[PDB]
Amino acid sequence: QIVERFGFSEIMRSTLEKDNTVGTDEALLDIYRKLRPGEPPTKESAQTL
Amino acid sequence: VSGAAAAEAALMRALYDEHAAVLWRYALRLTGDAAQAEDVVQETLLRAWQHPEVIGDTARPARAWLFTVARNMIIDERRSARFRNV
RNA sequence: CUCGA
DNA sequence: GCATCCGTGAGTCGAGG
DNA sequence: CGTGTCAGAGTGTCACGGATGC
Repeated sequence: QIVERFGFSEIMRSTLEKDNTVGTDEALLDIYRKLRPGEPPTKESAQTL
Repeated sequence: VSGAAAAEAALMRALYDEHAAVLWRYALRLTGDAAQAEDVVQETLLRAWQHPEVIGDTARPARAWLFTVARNMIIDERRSARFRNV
């Protein structure tokens, strides 16, 4: 659904490809560990904040 | 034996990883000084290491015992010595 | 904080 | 081997808060 | 003194050089 919305530009096709991690429960923990470091990352502790 | 004393240190290192960083943000709002919150965290977990009753029951919330110990330390720090000078 | 050359 | 990022600097004097 | 839910900061400079780093 991301490629469907941002497909008309080549600068967004280069973003999802250069991306490091994929997954709904994966990039949600990636945000948790950079925002509140030092805490255990739970799929539902990042879904909450 | 010697491996039994090392299990006590591996037990403390566990509660650090789940509660210390969350307890730090609690003391930070109560005091406002980040360097003071670290002082509250070390004193709180030091009393956890001295109270085996709080580390005994995992079926009882141990995180909450910390937030009230931190509350009592900050309200005691909030007495006479801080009153005049701060 | 606010102003004077 | 180089782009990044950190740390450095950014007029002088005076009056009242 | 004893302590057993959880509640959680400021954000409109920039030029310039060189050590720092993927």
